[PDB]
Amino acid sequence: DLCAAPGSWCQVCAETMPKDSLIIGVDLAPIKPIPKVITFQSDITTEKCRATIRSHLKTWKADVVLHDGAPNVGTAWVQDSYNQAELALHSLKLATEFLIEGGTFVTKVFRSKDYNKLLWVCNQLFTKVEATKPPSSRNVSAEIFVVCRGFKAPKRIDPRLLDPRSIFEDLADPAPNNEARVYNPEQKKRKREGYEEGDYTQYKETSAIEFINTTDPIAILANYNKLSFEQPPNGDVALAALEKLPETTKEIRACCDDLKVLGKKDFRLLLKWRLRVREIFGLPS
Amino acid sequence: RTLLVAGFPNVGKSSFVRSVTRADTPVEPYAFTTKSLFVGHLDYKYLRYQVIDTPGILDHPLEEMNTIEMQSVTALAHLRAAVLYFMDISEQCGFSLKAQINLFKSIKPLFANKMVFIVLNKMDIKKFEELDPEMQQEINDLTKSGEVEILRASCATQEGVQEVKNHVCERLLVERVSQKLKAGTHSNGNIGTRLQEVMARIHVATPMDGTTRETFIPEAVKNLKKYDKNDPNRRVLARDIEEANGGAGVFNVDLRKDWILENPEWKYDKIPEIF
Amino acid sequence: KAPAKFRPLDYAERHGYIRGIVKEIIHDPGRGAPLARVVFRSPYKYKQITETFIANEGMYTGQFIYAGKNAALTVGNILPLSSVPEGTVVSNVEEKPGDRGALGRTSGNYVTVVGHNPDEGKTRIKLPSGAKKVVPSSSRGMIGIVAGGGRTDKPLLKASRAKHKF
Amino acid sequence: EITFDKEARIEYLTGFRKRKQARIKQAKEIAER
Amino acid sequence: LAEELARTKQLWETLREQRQKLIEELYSIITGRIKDFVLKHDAVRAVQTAIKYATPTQRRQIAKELQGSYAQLAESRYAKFLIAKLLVQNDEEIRDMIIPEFFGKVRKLINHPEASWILDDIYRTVATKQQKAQMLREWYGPEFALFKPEKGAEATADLSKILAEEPSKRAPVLKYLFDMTNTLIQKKMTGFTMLHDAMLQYFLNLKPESEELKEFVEVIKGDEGGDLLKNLAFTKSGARLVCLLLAHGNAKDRKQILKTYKDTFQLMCGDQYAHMVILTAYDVIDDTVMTAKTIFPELL
Amino acid sequence: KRGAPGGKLKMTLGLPVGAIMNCADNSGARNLYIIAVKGAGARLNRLPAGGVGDMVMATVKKGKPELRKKVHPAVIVRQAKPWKRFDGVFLYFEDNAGVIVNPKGEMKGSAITGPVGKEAAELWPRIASNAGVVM
Amino acid sequence: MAVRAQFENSNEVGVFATLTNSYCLVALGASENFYSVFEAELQDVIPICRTTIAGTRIIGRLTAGNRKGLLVPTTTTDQELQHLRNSLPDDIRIQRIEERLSALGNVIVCNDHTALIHPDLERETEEIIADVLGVEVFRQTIADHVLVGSYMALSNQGGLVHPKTSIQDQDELSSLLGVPLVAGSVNRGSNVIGGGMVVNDWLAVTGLDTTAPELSVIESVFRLGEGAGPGAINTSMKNTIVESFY
RNA sequence: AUGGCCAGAAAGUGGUGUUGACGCAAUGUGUCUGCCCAGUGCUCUGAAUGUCAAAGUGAAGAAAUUCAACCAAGCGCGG
Ligand SMILES: Nc1nc2c(ncn2[C@@H]2O[C@H](COP(=O)(O)OP(=O)(O)OP(=O)(O)O)[C@@H](O)[C@H]2O)c(=O)[nH]1
Repeated sequence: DLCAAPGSWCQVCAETMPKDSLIIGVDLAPIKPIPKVITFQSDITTEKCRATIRSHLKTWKADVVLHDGAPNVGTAWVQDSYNQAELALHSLKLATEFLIEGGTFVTKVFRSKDYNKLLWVCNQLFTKVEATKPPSSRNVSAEIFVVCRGFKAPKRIDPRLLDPRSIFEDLADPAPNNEARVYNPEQKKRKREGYEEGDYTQYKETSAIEFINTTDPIAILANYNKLSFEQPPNGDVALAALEKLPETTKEIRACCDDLKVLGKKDFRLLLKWRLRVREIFGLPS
Repeated sequence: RTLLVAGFPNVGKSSFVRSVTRADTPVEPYAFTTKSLFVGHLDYKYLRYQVIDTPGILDHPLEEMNTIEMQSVTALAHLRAAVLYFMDISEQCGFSLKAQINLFKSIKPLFANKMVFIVLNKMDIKKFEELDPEMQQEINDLTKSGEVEILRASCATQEGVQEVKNHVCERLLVERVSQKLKAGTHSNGNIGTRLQEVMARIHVATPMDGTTRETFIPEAVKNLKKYDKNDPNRRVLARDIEEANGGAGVFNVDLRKDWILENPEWKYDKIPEIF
Repeated sequence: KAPAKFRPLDYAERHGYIRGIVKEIIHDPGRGAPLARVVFRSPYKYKQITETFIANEGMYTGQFIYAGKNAALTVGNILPLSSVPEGTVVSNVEEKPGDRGALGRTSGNYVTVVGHNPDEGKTRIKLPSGAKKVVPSSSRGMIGIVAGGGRTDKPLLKASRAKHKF
Repeated sequence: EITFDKEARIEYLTGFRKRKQARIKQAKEIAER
Repeated sequence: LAEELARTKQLWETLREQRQKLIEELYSIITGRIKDFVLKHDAVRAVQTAIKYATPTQRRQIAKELQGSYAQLAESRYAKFLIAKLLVQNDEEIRDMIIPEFFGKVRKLINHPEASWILDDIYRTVATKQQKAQMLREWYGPEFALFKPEKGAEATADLSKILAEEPSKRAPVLKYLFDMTNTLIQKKMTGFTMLHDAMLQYFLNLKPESEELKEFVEVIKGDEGGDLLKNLAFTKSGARLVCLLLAHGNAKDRKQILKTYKDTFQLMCGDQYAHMVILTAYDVIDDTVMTAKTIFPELL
Repeated sequence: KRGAPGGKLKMTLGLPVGAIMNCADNSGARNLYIIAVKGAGARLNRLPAGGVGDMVMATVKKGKPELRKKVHPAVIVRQAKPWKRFDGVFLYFEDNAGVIVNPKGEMKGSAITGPVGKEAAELWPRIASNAGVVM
Repeated sequence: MAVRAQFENSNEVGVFATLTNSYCLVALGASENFYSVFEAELQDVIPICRTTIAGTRIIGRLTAGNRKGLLVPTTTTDQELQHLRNSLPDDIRIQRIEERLSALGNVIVCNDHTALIHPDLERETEEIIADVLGVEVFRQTIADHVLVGSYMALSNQGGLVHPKTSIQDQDELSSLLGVPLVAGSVNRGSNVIGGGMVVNDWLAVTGLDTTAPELSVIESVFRLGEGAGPGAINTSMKNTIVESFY
């Protein structure tokens, strides 16, 4: 029992295990002694607590690992949800150190956006998983109880699999709706997620030929600021040809200078001019 | 980085601390003027050092050392520093030269591995040469045991105070830097991280061609006179004009005073903006 | 059970001698050296000290052992390295006076002094691994062979030292 | 002998509607069967 | 790996007009995976033969291929056959590329049982006064190992002159020098010539008749005695070092020195240096009764 | 010393408690969640609100796992609600963004993405040092 | 010589000032302490101008230049531009540049002979910099920081860089620059060298929280306070830096 | 033990450690031994040719080249 602040779970065990069993409970706060229960004043996030729990387990393994804990709650519920998720993962890492093949591990997990990321850990580390939410838990509460059993017992476990950084790392950004940004640029689409890494200064330019040759013209229009006609350091003959064409009028050059102020008609005109130039240049279609 | 001053009463421990630091340690001619630990601070080679003045230790075993001198012993045992054992070649301290030797030998176990210096104070009264050869050997053979150095100083005329201070401070710095390098260098040969970062700060990059760059320093600064606030004939300065002409929030700055135009009368002109 | 630790530093042991009685010896898992359950007498209070030593080879239960500087130089007593003379086997010796024994606790090792240094008192002690060390004379040590035996199966040969050997 | 399966983690986390839709389409195909 | 090892084995069997036809042939086959070949003992027995029978261009290209991990070759238990054969043929560039990475890890390499003997023969055979010096400087303290020596003319490895320049380093350097020497003494590894050089500059710099001098002479005495005194007299610096030890030693020490000196009077007499220590021992010894009982009956 | 800036002029506050703003630094955080505003008054039912250059207390909702462990101070850098500067200019940005800053005023990151509001740059020299565009 | 001062109560001297070999720009605010510390060290050898840039007092991070030129962002007003021109002699060229990265002080570090710029700078801005400032322009990152103007202090004597700059990058920068470079801190461990110090060929002003070991390094690499201070004295005596920055 | 190993950016952070060279760790093994082949490349070593000295006396040395299946060694080894 990795967290028994009052000791209720230890008391429940002390009255239903088979005779001559072993139950050990650790907690940061002092616990009033319960008969047939071993009580620890040590913490859980310290490898000293690892050694002393080795000491009172002898060479024997462990069959069931219990975790029922929650940090201080009252700060926006975002800090509260994440800290509980990390505590669940650290309890899981402790269980992998002390549990026999086929053991059962049960954890209280607050339901949040990290709930699915922790469930994937027991999936790759155990054989059967399930969330229960017994009736005693308040219906208003977001708490849930996950039981993952059938522990595979590998020879060595990847530290990245137990590292909170690698499990709770946020997934990749989904592909932006370039069609919406081009075909409906007058919509608001409020941005609240952060900016990407590496595209600081929030500015990007390409050459006009790149817009001509690309397979995804919508992607370039919706993600770039300026389509440049500046002759490259070497000197592009296609830029010379595309600049001198009569299809590219003054209106075309105006739109290419400022892509972020364009509308529906302007974007369609750019796509039409791209198709006309591609026909001149002999591109497939 | 600490300098620890110990010795018999009335040898000049408090006078030495007052000389190098600004700690207000009483200096009086009686036996136990300093009844508690005093701390001073000095700067040497752009580093901060502590100087601790101790009450004083008599020639007794540790069992019946009273409360005052146990403050001396506790600092001697549990503080790693350079010990400055102040001796009295004369007998003005009220204790024999013999009793000072035995006291040093008795407390040497407390100096188990520290840097021990024996400084002979109050030598404006009677210096080393005016000693019988048997005593000179007894002082000398103390150095001829372990790593103890003997220095000579006088805290009344301030004759050997600075040289003793610099000598001890330099030796403390060398040993400490040696220890830091040793800790960074592990047994496997892998240089530690903190050592690696301090390597880059020592290193000075230099252009490979060995050519310098032209420096445009005017001739005027070469003949400038350093500004000093105690000089009656100093520069006027803008803050002094500010104080005489009001305060921080009352003085109004004339921003056109330093305008260099063609016709000086054109300053303080309302330049047209819109027509 | 309990770690094998010496008595705390005190005036009585460092200047006199104290009588103590052993009651039994207990084996504990994790090591082969048998612990010795001993009861001492407090010079200041009418209370018995419960401390555990390591049973050397040859001792029994029921000695009036002497703990101090001037104790009898017999097996079962402890003595500062200053008092014990040259060539004597010592076990469970102290690196410094106050660590309650650090060197030579496994089942059968011993340390023999090969020279005493009077002025600036230091005692030279040979380690079981064949190393040479110098320790303060004020340290204590258990006299005799620590129990456990089994010293006929120790292979002492090195690839490099053999090339070093003449 | 298990390691960090990066691609599997993305598949597990991103696909929840697709696995649900697969189950409903299978139950329907059972039912019509 | 199976076919690679198999085919090179046949080339190794042929080699252990036809000769150089193989060394290009084996090189092209072994081009790229040298680190694995120096790991395999059979391929280890292939390479030093190859370098011995290597054409002028081959030993350079393999050296650049071996550029990265010269130190790791020293720690490898099987690369001794190849690394010894790489050092014994004299060439000015190959001794200029072998030492720079050996530099700055002297303490670790000597502590390593197998590289310690490899670290000696490079020092004894081909090392020139510059790289010989700073390996000794690395022995004096960790400051010298990590830091490239300053613009001062004292770039040598003599304690007397470097400590004269900077007296404040007397205490730490001696402690480091004593600890490293004492650890190897307790390791019983005392057949290192560069160890004897460190011992000499240590004893020379001690003030006479000091307590630490008594500690050094006694700890030198304390051993089984059948090894350390014999090779230390065999070497150059130790032979003079032990001459001073007799001069500064006490009679009880001198009794122990000659008592350890036993049953090898034939061999050390034939050695060039160890008949200088008996040379000094003859005219500094006082106890003639033991002189006539030990050194003469085993001599005449 | 509470991190309430001094010398700040009155502007329209447009980020009340319980608002999400982007993160403009390279510290690993993407968005911040305002839960407290430094220097807020005490009036009934009024939600504390911040502005450009105002220290707030925020929690990282999405970003690097380390930054999600503790509540951080932050200085608002850009604001979508139009406000007026003393030169008579009503101006606004296209998003709400801030930077994680220690209680003294030192930025945790080393670079800022996007422009920095003039009020925030003038108030905090460290943000002014790590800014590329000031407008 | 190296001196310590604070603008109002902050040690970021580089934010509120700009020091060259021909002119000094000081922010305008409240008292006259910041102006007086600079004119106590520059007694009318070179002009000192009390200026504001774009209605701000952070002129240090908004302006860049050497003795031959000065550059200001596009948000600078005409009156603010006139104040600079009337204050400075005709041998210095002042140009207002229309660049997206308006914090010129953070994106340009320039001595008299060379300049380092933000990699994402415009090509037209690069051409103007080489013209007005009369230097050779290079695009570089200081310890993977694109704000070269804030993480490096430069003069014709030497240069400070970000404290965590690796050994190899110092060698490339020094050969590219032509002056010796050391990795150092300012204002008791701050990494923003440009924002926490200004320096020319004969004077540096840092914050009041700069430690004595740091001030010694600044003098040694910038050749100030007479003495010797070549930068080889930094390798000569090394116990303080190892003791203080370990 | 001012120690080794492991974690930790570091730590005056810890664990091992309630530990003291049998203890604590880390690398390799789970091909060993016996025999046979007109088996194998070499090192040491050995041979030959042509030279110039040789403490106011002792050793006879070195230079340059061609070389060596078996004819008392060794490093390796391969089937
Ligand atoms: N002549 C001479 N007298 C000294 C010198 N240094 C200290 N004294 C004398 O020492 C007396 C005071 O003793 P302290 O200097 O304070 O020595 P202490 O170790 O602190 O012992 P206390 O006397 O108890 O304070 C003064 O009256 C001085 O006369 C010195 O350098 N020369």
